[PDB]
Amino acid sequence: ANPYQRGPDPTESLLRAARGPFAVSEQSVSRLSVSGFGGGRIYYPTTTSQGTFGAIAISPGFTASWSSLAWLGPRLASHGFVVIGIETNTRLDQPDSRGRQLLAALDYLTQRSSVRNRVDASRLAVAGHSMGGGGTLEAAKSRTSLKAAIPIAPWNLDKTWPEVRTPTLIIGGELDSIAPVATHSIPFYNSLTNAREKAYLELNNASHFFPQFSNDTMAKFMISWMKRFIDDDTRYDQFLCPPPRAIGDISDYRDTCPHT
Repeated sequence: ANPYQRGPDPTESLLRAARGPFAVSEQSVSRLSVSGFGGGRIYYPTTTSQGTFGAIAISPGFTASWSSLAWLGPRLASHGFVVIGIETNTRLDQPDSRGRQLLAALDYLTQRSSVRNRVDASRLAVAGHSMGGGGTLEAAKSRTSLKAAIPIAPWNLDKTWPEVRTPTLIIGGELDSIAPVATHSIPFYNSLTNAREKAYLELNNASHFFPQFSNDTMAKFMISWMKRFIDDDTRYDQFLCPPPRAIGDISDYRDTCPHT
């Protein structure tokens, strides 16, 4: 009934496994071959029989390469998404620049890439770590048609985001000293007054570098948010609403349930 629904009815175990239910193919994008971002890598479900998929562009942080987040490529793509993980024009690009580069990557993916026919160009998303998470907010501010945004330990000197309409999940690290949640993540979250839905997931005792290593709780919520909002897949609301208890590896969760 939902034309964008993909994959089996979900469970906690399905979300916590190293791969979701789709085999993944990959394609390198050389820096020599694109303008407006530094190239990167595309990850996509090999099969086309279940339809096209939504897509997400993902940015690393200041000083970092895509390899700092590369485990996300196959893991997210294997749940039924096309992922373009970017290298930035230089390692020292600022958040606003990273936002423009995320949009340039989505435009390349849908307009020119050799996997464009696999992507539903109407169902796009952004995510990123640190300044890449700041850039995730910038991209959502510039492109209100984006269906999901996931800033991860985001860093940005711009603290307010009233233009953002996209459903936004901010994932923070409780003990982050580089982008402290009290001055980055939480102010961003409170400022998302026009986001259609939003959530804040705070990982107990986590440092700034929690995303550089496979993290099942992080992946569970990122995948659920992507499913719910990129695919309109209401089956994944079970993991989001009511909100999870702040226990174990979750030190805080803030929500806008119900997701109408």
